[PDB]
Amino acid sequence: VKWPEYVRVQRQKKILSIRLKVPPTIAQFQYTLDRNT
Amino acid sequence: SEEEKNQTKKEKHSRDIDIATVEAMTLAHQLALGQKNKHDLVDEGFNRYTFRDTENLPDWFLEDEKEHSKINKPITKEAAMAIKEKIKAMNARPIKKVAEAKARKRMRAVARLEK
Amino acid sequence: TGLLDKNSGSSLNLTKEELELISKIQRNEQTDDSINPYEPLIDWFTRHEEV
Amino acid sequence: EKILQLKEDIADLVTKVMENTAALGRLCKMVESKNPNTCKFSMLALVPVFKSIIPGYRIRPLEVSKLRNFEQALVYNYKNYVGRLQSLSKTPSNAAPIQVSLGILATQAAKELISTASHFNFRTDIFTLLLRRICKPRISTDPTSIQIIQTFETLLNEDEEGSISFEILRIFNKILKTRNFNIEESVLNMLLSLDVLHDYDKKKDRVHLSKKQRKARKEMQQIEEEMRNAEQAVSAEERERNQSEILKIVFTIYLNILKNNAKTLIGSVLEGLTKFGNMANFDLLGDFLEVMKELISDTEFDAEVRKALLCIVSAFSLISNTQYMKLSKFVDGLYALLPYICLDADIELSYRSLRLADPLNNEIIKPSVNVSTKAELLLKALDHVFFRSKSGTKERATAFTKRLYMCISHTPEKTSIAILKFIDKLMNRYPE
RNA sequence: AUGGUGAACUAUGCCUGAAUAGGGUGAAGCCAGAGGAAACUCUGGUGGAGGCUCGGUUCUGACGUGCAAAUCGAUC
Repeated sequence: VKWPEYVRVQRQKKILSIRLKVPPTIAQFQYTLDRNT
Repeated sequence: SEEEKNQTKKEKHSRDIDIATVEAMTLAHQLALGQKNKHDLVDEGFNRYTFRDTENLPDWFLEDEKEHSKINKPITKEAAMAIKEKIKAMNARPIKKVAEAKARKRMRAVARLEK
Repeated sequence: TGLLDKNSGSSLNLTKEELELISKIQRNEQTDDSINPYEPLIDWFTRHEEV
Repeated sequence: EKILQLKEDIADLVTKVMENTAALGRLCKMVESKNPNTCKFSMLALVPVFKSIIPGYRIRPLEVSKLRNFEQALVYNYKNYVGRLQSLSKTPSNAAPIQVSLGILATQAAKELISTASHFNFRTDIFTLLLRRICKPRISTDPTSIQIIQTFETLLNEDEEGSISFEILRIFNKILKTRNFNIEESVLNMLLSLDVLHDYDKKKDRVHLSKKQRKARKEMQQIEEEMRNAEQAVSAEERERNQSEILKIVFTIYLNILKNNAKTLIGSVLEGLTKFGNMANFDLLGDFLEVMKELISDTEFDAEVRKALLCIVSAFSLISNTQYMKLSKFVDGLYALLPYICLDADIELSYRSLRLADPLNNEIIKPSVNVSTKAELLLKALDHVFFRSKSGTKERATAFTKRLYMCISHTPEKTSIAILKFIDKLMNRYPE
């Protein structure tokens, strides 16, 4: 498959959001309030 | 046959150890002649680029970081000398290529009497 | 190292530790060990609530 | 007579594969353990199979015709094939005669493979399996050794670009660095065989093609033109890289032997340092000669007579080999040695001590530093003074004669004949 | 010196066209005949091929007391 430039960029940014070690003032987000609450 | 596999652990180590660049050569001089000791370089080691993971990350990202993660430290001519003396291999200047070099310059000295 | 030592006319070599330290500058690889790159954020200021 | 049935089963499997992927895997399932006849009758039968069926393009870099299951079949089975050969030839001298015979036939299978294989990336395993067999302090019970030396010699003769030779001598360097240079001199003769280093130089009958097929033919010819010129440039750079790193390997091998000072090896060391000299950095010529002067001066503090004769003959052969481009202590080396040469009883000795094979083309290849006994070393030193490497010196002509006549009193018969034949040539040169 | 205008002045081309003729000798091949046990050769033909033909640096040499009163050997 061949994707566009921006599609590849946001998919690359998605996997970059996971695979890097992140500072604890960030990732204090995504540890977020559950569905019921 | 254990040393046959244990010495190679040092032989491959001393390839990731040996100096290749002018930028690494200067810092090796700055150690060798007493300008900077271990303690001084450990200070300088904390860059704009420290505290970065490298093993978990995909290659298409690191191959764009490593190209652009080079701090332009000052060099010397003294270091460039030795790094040119380090890279020069055996067959770089044989008898053949010396005789051929004179065979070039004789042809040039002839071509300036052709006019 | 290509230069001549001051103590003796013999060629000035480098120790294994120094050569390791030069490489660890050039690939950035954490020079001062016995430290964590990823310390927990010890909230030295938010511990005490404001009145 | 279960052997006959097994012979015919394996024969049927051979006729299957030669003319199919499960059959080869089954043939590797044959050789595991405990059954020596299946471990030897099939292992030597798989050799012509691999000789016919190996594609030389470096297989394993990861439609109707699959060519992927077939190649995972060949490669995966070849791993356990050579891995089995590893377990076979690792057996020491204190083993069962069945296991030892399995080792001899395994190295026979491997040396047969190498002549056709060593193309694809499962070569280093076979190279270790033959060099570890050669590099042993005791060889008098292996008939394969002479032949394996011969195969390595041929390998370093056809190798033009230097990829094969570099991949051999890296492994060879590892073995010579673990064991403190206990080598058998024939292995330095296979070091001599390296041809990487030296230079020494219709209209009617046409099958009809379509317009699209002819245009495809033009394009394919242009691609192949690019492949010719690019591979010429690549191999011309590869030859330079391989010369540059092999000469580093070859010389450090040589000079570390010149640390240990084995009594037999020095002759073959200086075979190399004179052949594969003059292709070094040309700053090393003064350094090589100063090493030769050093190795003379070591003998001047007192076997060693052989060493000093070698230093003289080698130095003059070095400068006489400088074909492309445009000596006191060596002539004076002879002028000092001539008492010590004639005072020894070991002037005539055939010198076939630990060397097994006389390497390649000994009729054409003139071993210009270690030709024969020591009589031809005196002959070739004097020939390399008064006929090669000028040093005319009518004074030294009179001096060398007057020392030879105080050497006729201390000579065997053949040596004195040859010396007087050289004095005949000195009457030809210097009529005084 | 700064900025412009041009360029076969000379080497190597590439594409697409035009032109690459004629006179003489007579290559390979083939046919007929004669010597040759056999190879092969010769005599006579044919055949139409030939770059067929015609309109000065160096050896760090040999002799810096010569093979040389116009040098050898060779490289390119």
